[PDB]
Amino acid sequence: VEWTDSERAIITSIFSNLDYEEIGRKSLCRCLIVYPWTQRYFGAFGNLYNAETILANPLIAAHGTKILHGLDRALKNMDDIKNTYAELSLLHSDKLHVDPDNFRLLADCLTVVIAAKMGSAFTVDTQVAWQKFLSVVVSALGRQY
Amino acid sequence: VEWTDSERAIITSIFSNLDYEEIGRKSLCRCLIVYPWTQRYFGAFGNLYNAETILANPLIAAHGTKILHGLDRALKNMDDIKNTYAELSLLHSDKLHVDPDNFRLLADCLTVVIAAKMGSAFTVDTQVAWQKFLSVVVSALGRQY
Amino acid sequence: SLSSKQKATVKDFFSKMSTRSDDIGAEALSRLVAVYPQTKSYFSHWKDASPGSAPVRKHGITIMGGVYDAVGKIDDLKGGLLSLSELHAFMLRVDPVNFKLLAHCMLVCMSMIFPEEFTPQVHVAVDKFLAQLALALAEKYR
Amino acid sequence: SLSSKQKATVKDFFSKMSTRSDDIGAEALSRLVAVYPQTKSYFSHWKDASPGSAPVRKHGITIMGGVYDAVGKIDDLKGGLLSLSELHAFMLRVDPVNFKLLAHCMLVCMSMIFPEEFTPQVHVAVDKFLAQLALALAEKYR
Ligand code: HEM
Ligand code: HEM
Ligand code: HEM
Ligand code: HEM
Repeated sequence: VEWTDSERAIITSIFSNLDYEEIGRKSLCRCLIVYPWTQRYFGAFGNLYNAETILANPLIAAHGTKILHGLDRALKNMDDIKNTYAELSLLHSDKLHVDPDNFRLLADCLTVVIAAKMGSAFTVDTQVAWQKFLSVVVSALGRQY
Repeated sequence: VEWTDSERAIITSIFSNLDYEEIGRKSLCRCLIVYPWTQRYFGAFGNLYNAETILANPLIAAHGTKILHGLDRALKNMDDIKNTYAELSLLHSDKLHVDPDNFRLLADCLTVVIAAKMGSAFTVDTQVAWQKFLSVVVSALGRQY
Repeated sequence: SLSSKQKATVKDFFSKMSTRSDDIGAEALSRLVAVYPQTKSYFSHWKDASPGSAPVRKHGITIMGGVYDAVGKIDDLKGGLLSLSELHAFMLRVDPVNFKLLAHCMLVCMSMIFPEEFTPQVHVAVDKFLAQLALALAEKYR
Repeated sequence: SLSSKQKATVKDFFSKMSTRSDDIGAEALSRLVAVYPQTKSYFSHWKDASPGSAPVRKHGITIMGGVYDAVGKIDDLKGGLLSLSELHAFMLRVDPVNFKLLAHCMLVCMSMIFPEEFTPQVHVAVDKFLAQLALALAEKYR
């Protein structure tokens, strides 16, 4: 889509309240517990046996940060979101065959971690812009036709 | 997307054998019967009281046809499918409001109509090709980013 | 389907957010309509959408009223919300996908207002509740 | 949820498919594995996913066993499919988004094999059956 110029201000505002070292880990911790079939896709990570294992597992935290760092890249390449994620698309959708609906799940969990942190500062129009940014990335991560 | 030569051969064969009036009528009728919330967008198309009425409704069967010709604009232009459907995409999502997932629901129903008419000639290989075609068509008809 | 533990988690969390019930509902319906702009077509017959606009604020209170009623009948949702399904699924033919979006919204408001309480465990129980409620409403589609 | 007229449509449609059980499942399964390659991960212990493959044919029949069972248990699919849910939803952790990929291919095989008899009406009722069947199997995720 065409960005409005408060859509950008509102997106960088949100991203400016995300410490990826804390948020990355918790967004993924939370997706693995709330949507536990997502655990299968991360066979390498070891024990995901329970919530205590999810939250104590160094490979989950570290990946949370990779994933959240990846999500944050379009902020710097915002009129080229598609080509920014074209390799990640091929990795998730062509190689690992992650169903696209799982992208919505992680991102929904992320927003929920953000809303906890920002409080009402996170307004309804801030969130709309935020969701426009997530729907563009997710759309870029899906199988490209 | 890269079409192979066999895929192109298979897609143009599927169409060649189809009565657009009879595929249209049956597909849309099935969509509205199988997925009755889609009737929300067709209130001005006479009485939609039950399966039989809908199956006997002439302006449904006329709109059916208009979908199968819509699909021809992609048969005829298989490498410019996004841009061919851009005027439509605008029309569907904004002047009519339809969510992305209803385009899948009708594609599922077109596939079932064509599976029935083509009988045994709807091979695995044919289904793979048809499906790729529909995935692209359906991806072009939804919102863009 | 909720385990008995999970139902207790939901009865206990919904009780803890009672005093902020209205504000959660209004935030939720307001965010639904701002964040997912296709949903306004369902409300086009009103004379408003988005926060401040009291019609959205009082329809949000009604939704939460229905939500608090579903909690009270959390052991038979299909049988107990048959009238509301008739209205949403049969009368209005609300597209099923709009329920997952409303639920998400309600989830971010709950987290927004009760961040320390809204743990992954509460999130699971409530998420599951909202889906089950969506599915009780889905009973009269077809 | 399934109405009487739905259950009846399903029961009397399943009657046709008694003989063809081996053939239908295998074909549907072959078609899911080919058209929707995200599904292949769950069968990576098979050396062949073609039709004709020894495991595709053994598992096709097995799938229709489970489908007959489910026709048996149409009144309480949630109670009824607990062992299969535990298998899919918990042990195997099948992404629930896959269920409709199988379900779709069964409806394609039922349309090729029973055109003109596989009406929109029958499609309503069979789709409703398979959608509940997936909900049933989804019980043990979380
Ligand atoms: C907004 C959503 C997502 C973003 C931005 C994202 C981003 C990334 C990034 C940046 C990588 C590193 C790979 C590379 O360097 O190219 C990656 C790997 C991966 N992602 Fe995602 N991802 C997302 C969603 C998902 C989801 C929902 C799943 C599964 C449920 C998934 C499964 C994986 C897997 C399995 C890998 C490889 C992990 C490994 O073995 O090292 N991703 N992702
Ligand atoms: C492959 C999928 C589809 C194709 C190719 C298609 C094609 C078309 C075409 C060509 C028109 C005529 C617009 C014009 O005259 O300029 C149209 C109109 C329309 N379509 Fe679709 N469509 C598709 C899916 C859907 C779905 C899924 C729905 C609803 C659930 C829908 C609802 C409508 C409506 C309401 C109109 C307006 C008709 C009128 O005012 O007479 N379409 N479509
Ligand atoms: C958990 C989810 C939901 C609950 C508990 C809920 C509850 C309610 C309730 C209690 C009413 C008032 C019924 C009455 O008149 O007695 C209602 C009306 C309505 N709901 Fe919902 N609802 C939900 C989701 C949705 C969604 C997702 C939509 C649309 C996107 C929707 C659209 C409407 C509309 C249009 C009305 C009628 C408004 C009017 O009177 O003008 N609802 N809902
Ligand atoms: C209507 C939907 C489905 C039904 C009725 C069904 C039924 C069954 C049945 C009866 C079994 C054997 C049970 C046993 O050994 O105790 C089974 C096994 C299995 N199912 Fe399904 N299933 C369905 C969908 C799916 C889907 C969509 C997938 C994957 C995409 C899947 C993957 C499997 C796997 C991997 C096994 C184990 C196979 C093995 O022994 O190697 N199933 N299913």
